[PDB]
Amino acid sequence: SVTVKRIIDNTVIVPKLPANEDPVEYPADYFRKSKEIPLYINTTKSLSDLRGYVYQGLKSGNVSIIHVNSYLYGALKDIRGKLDKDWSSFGINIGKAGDTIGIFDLVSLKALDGVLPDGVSDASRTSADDKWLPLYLLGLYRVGRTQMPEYRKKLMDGLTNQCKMINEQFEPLVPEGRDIFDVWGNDSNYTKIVAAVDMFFHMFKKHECASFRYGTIVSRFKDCAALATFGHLCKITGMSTEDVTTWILNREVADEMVQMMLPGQEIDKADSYMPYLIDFGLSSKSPYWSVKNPAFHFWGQLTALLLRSTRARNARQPDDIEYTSLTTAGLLYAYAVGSSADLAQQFCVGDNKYTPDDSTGGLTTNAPPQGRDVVEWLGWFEDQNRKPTPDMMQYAKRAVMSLQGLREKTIGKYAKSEFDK
Amino acid sequence: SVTVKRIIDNTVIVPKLPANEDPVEYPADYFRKSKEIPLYINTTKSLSDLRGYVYQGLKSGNVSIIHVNSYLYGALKDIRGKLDKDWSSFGINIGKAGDTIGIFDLVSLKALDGVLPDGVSDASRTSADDKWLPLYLLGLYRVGRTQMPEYRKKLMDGLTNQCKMINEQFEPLVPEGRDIFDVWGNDSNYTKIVAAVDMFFHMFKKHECASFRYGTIVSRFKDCAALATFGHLCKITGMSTEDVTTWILNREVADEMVQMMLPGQEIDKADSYMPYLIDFGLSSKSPYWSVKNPAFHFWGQLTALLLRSTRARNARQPDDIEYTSLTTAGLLYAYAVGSSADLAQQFCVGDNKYTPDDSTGGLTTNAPPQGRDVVEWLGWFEDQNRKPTPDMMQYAKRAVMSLQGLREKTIGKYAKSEFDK
Amino acid sequence: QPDDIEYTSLTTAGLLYAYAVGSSADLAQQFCVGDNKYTPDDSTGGLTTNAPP
Repeated sequence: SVTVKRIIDNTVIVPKLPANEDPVEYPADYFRKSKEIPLYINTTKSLSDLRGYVYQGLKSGNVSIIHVNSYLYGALKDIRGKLDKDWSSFGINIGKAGDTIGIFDLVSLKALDGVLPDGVSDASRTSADDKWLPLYLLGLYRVGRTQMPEYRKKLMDGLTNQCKMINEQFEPLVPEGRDIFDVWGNDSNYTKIVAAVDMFFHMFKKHECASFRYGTIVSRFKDCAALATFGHLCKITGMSTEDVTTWILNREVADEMVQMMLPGQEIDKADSYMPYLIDFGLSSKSPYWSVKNPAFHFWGQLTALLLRSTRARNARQPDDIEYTSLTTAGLLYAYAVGSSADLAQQFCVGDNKYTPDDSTGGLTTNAPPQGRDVVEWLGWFEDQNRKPTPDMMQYAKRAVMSLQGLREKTIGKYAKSEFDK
Repeated sequence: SVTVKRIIDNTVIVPKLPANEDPVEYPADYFRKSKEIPLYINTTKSLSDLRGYVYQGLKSGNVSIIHVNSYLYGALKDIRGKLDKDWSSFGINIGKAGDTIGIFDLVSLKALDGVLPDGVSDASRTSADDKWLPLYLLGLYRVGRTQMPEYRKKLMDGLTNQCKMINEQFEPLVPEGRDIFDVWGNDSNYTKIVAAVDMFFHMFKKHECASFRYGTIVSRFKDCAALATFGHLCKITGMSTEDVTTWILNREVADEMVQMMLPGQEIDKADSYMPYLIDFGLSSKSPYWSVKNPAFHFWGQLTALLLRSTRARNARQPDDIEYTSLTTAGLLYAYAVGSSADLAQQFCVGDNKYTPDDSTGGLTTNAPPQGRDVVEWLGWFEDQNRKPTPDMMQYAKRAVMSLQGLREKTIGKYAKSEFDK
Repeated sequence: QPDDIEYTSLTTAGLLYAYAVGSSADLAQQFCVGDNKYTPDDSTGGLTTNAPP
């Protein structure tokens, strides 16, 4: 399986690929080399002075991100919370049981020389800072990282959360307004504050200032789509993680699952730095990136869609994967779940249904297994000469037909194109 | 089969064809003649004067390409990184382990011309220099290499990178101001700087100025589609590079496969000169060019399309090849992969699916083989009188019948015209 | 399309030839890994009679 030759000549030929190896970065590796998350923010100035730069800056659509970050650090500086138990993530002792700390558990550093942005300021601005303005700024990050006209849907979210505080005020321009949010995400330090806010209030959910977390929720598990897909697949099939894993039927998907489930990364932990590995700067290429798990993304979503999911309808269709093989496996899994409903009873009145009697091949040797055991189904499928039965094709036909208005380059579109013949 | 006579006259006719000698040039051959790459930056005017020439030149009608190249040299002159290991390529030592090296560690010379085109300048420009302007100038290579109204996306996202420091700025004219950089890709010095940038930052992926690649990326593997086509065919089928090679069933494809696999061309190397063999001017006719491998291009893409690829849809259809024979070969390969899904158990909990030692191939007289073994399928195919079966023709039909919006002279349009009449 | 030629006779010839290469792909193995397919076992068509070469 190494030496190839052309038959007519009998000469060795070595098959070669351009080969691009770009590896993932686990969160634990960051803290192997550094014990702090640096936040570069130009201090100086004053809360009242920075409030004027921002308030006026937003109204004109030219405010500096440096000013925004400086204001955000000032207004959120005094917010504190008391810990019931010790708080530790990747060896960092954030706090003990008893004592208090603020939102900035990470170590802050001070930015460069004189500020290039010179002016645009409101002199007489009231101390209504902490209340509503930081909510607004952090809320623009969420409105920022959408591209479809769902803007107005999520931009009203912000306004509604600000209305719970004071008078109704919309600040940016209509067409040009969108442009001054897109860069904000691309700022490393704005991005960190967002993640720090989200993490802090995830610990303190019952805190009064928990409303800040509305624009910043979209930071938790950013680029960790692979972990959500695994979760959704458990819920839609109703099988535990263990069982779902035994139903992986392709090598590429198995590789991706072991990459996903590397131990010591605090994935199932309640309050970890992990969910913000991209925003905190712990990773540049996430192991839970959906593009870094192409086969599992396709297999997971395609199976879930055939089991009547709505999330999978619009999921991206990856390139450079085994379309044909991954579908067959995905279809077989979906057919096994959808056929085998197995509905035991849960409540009774002295009158029970004894069930573990009579379970064999109902339609002679043609009948499918009664349950969801992958070994049973592999046996049955290999009896079917390893090609989908006219019943299985009809099952998927029904799962995709009567699906309406599908996007280009999509799981849904693929699925309907493939099965709705 | 050498001599040809006409039966009526017994005379000899000698069939002749016009010579067709346009031989491919390999990256290894260049460094056997010369041990350097000549880059001609004209004068050393001054960074300040040059910055003024291009800022205005861009903003108005046109700027001189000389002025761009001169400025681009000056703007990228001081950028450097430090390497962990030795960086060598085709017998050239760029730097031993631990050196600090610049972008132009690739031999600079001076152009013999008198700088006459010098007109139109903005003396006011200062700090807004290396930060973004070289990126803008580099970007226009990527934007200019498209003729389809897709450059709207490419210019739009080109601006996003500039916004990641100031001050939104769109500089050239919208309609006529597109052709001014459509010529840049034909200046052998400009394309060399582009390749120099991309090769430098492909090594130093962690540099601050790594964003300068959002433009120069289309230089890497330019006219090396034949290598990508092969890799894409591996990833879509799920077969190894060796196994794909064994599924070549045409002679013309083999010659092309032999062509692109020559022992010492640094194909599978991390950071080489090879990918930039056109833009560095190492070759005037690449061996990995789509056009120079017409049969493999056709066969390879067609097989992918039938295996549900979306990239293959719009791939160009070459002239002057065995269409009928290549298509049967491609149909057979695609069919064998689709009918025989990989499907094996990956994880277990004590309960294993045993399967080995199964002899009978489905049916007594004529039945499709269980694996992906070429010889097993060739023997099976001769038993069908070498004429594609109804199920095979149906397999090809289903995969092409749902394709919408197919462009002229593409392989996708061809496929649907043959398998979905 | 030229005129003053024999359309009918040239057509048959053109189709016979195109049919001969279309229905006969002549696929053959090119590369191997210690496992070779030999084509020439027994040369006879599909149907006992009138099965094309």
